[PDB]
Amino acid sequence: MGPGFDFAQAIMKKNTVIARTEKGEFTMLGVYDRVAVIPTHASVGEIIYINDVETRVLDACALRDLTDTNLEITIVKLDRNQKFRDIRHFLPRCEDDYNDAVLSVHTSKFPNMYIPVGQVTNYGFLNLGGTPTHRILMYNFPTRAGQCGGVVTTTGKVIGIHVGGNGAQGFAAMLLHSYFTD
Ligand SMILES: c1cn2cnnc2cn1
Repeated sequence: MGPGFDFAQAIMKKNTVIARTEKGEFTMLGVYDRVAVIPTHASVGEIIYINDVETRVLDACALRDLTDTNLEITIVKLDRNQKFRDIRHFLPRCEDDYNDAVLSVHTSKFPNMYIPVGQVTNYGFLNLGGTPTHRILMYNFPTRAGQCGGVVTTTGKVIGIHVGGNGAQGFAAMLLHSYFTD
């Protein structure tokens, strides 16, 4: 509808796949080469479905900060025959607050879904499903089940992936450039 939705659509149309695990269907962001991210609660194993194709997982790493606290981001390397557009230059370098973000989701249940979530707070600590979690972004939108893995963008930046909500607020795990150095 406007330039925020423009940037979000550009990311969805080239840098997402539908990931299925035994814990459900997730929006999955591809970052570069065969490397993607998904919420750690997706419980990625040795095999995953990518757009309904059986795919070997070459590596999966559940990130934690240097205090050994959950970040809720798993970095997955897929045995896929095709690379993702490199979007690492759209990742923030530092923890920050943002204005006027969009949450985008693409699953079988919620295809081509875009949500203007508004102002994003560097919330920090969250007890997420009973798990102490750091680097949490918060937005004041009543998100629901089906949206986990959804991409949080501003114009020109890919800032997080949706990992939970409390019925009134939604929560994303930050993406930082430093997670994807090679
Ligand atoms: C339950 C589950 N959720 C996932 N994302 N937001 C929510 C809210 N309530």
